[PDB]
Amino acid sequence: KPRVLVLTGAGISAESGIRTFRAADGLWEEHRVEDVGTPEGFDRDPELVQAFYNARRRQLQQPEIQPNAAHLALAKLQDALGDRFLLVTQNCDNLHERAGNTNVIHMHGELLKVRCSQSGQALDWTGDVTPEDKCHCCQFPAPLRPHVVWFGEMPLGMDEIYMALSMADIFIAIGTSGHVYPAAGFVHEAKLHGAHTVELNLEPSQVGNEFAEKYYGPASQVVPEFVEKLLKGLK
Amino acid sequence: GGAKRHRKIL
Ligand SMILES: [Zn+2]
Repeated sequence: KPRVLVLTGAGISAESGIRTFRAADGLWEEHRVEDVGTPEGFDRDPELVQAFYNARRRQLQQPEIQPNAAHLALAKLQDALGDRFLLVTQNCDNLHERAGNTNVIHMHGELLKVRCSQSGQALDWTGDVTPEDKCHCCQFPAPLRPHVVWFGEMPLGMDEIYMALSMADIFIAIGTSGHVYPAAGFVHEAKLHGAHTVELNLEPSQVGNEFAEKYYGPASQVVPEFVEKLLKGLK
Repeated sequence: GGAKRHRKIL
C-alpha cells in the first residue's frame, strides 16, 4: 500500500460554511489579517482579538455547520490505509475530527483549544474566553490566548510533517491557496523525495504547476471521486 | 520551513 500524506486548507471547509481570508482582498470576516492574525494584533487590542475568536469558536459549533463529502472521503481513506496515512491541515476547525479522522496534525492550531500564556500548554475549550478565564497548569493562573498559530509564529508539528513528506508515496493538497508558507512549499518537498503530487482544489493554487496530477471543482465532488479511484486502485 | 507567512509582505 502507498504511503499517503494529505494536506488540507480552507477550501475543503468552504462548502461547510467556514470562510477564511478572501482571495480578492485578504479579509477574514471583514477583518484585516494584521489585526486578528498576528501576535502584535493581540497585544494592541486583546479584547477585540479575543472577541473575534470567541465568535469563530461559537460559529464553528452551530447546528448548520457539518463536515461535507470531502471530509468524509478523507476519513474513509485513513480507514483503508491506517498507519500509512497522515492528515495535515492548515484549518483550525474540527471538521476532520467530526468526519472520523484521527491523529490529525493541526499545523496552525485549533479553534476549540486555548493556550496558557505562561506555560504554552494547550487546553480544550468550547466556550468564550473572558478576562476572568485563566489557565489550569500554573500555580499562579495566567491569561489565556487562542491556540491558533498567527502569522509570524512557528507552525506546529513541523518535524513530523517533514518526515512524512520524505516518506510519502503520494502527496495530496486539498483546498490550499498557495499563499501561506511554509505549507505552500510542502509540494516541493514531496516532489524532491520522489512523491507523486496531486492537487484537488476549487481553483488552481499559486503553486499548482508543481503538482503532477490535478483536478478542479467543488471539493465535495472532486475529493470523494479522487478518493474512490484510489481506493479502487488499491483493489 | 520557517514561520507562518504570506507570500505578499507589503
Ligand atoms: Zn498555566
